Amino acid sequence: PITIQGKEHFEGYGSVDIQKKPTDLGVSEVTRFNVGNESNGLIGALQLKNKIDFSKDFNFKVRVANNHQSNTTGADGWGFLFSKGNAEEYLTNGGILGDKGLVNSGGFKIDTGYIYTSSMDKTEKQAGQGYRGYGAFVKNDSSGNSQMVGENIDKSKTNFLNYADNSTNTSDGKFHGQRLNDVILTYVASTGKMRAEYAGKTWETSITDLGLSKNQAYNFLITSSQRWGLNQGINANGWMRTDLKGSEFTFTPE
Ligand SMILES: [Ca+2]
Repeated sequence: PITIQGKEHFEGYGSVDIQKKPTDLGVSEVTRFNVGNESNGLIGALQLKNKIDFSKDFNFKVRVANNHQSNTTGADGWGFLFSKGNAEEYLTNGGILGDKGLVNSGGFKIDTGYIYTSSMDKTEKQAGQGYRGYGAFVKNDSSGNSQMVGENIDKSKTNFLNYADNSTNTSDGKFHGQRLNDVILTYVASTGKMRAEYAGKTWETSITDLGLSKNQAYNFLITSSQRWGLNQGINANGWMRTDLKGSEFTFTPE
């Protein structure tokens, strides 16, 4: 097993860049998704240069900050995606932040954007004026169709979370999604179980329910998008930012 930190372990694809000295995040630089403007939205990915050996454990701690933006014009969310496919395929097919994407792939999403035609968004009651979002494990089948899998393991069994707020006390010690916060993703290869922790909540699934297998090696993609595939343009800042310097990724490469 290795442990790595830093953006140089990833190859960037699509609508992604580096933001130097963000005045609102408290870090000296940050990787920034959803920059620019296109008529069918924005889509971007960072692909880990090594593949992950799924016969061995992994633990990821990813520091992410969500856009402080309406969920009808802001970013679609974060998708932490495992696939035999690659980032260039993701850029034209989608990942796990919508209704369809890269086939036979799966991972965990932090959903920050309301796609009013999507069944998963409707059942999660994402429509509203607040910063309404939700977390979930998602699997794409052999035709690429996305389905929620696993479940939330808090008492609520609910997926809902506020992905940003209007607090003037962001350093009070509590969760404020527009600042940098830990996404923890843990996998125990012996048992097949994958767990995600974010915003004080916890989810769990098996890699079997994600459509993945133990005796394989997968590409790992940190992905985001903004209104991608919806033919609605880009009409607000939807920056989604991750501090890869302060993140850590432990896994067995393959
Ligand atoms: Ca959504």
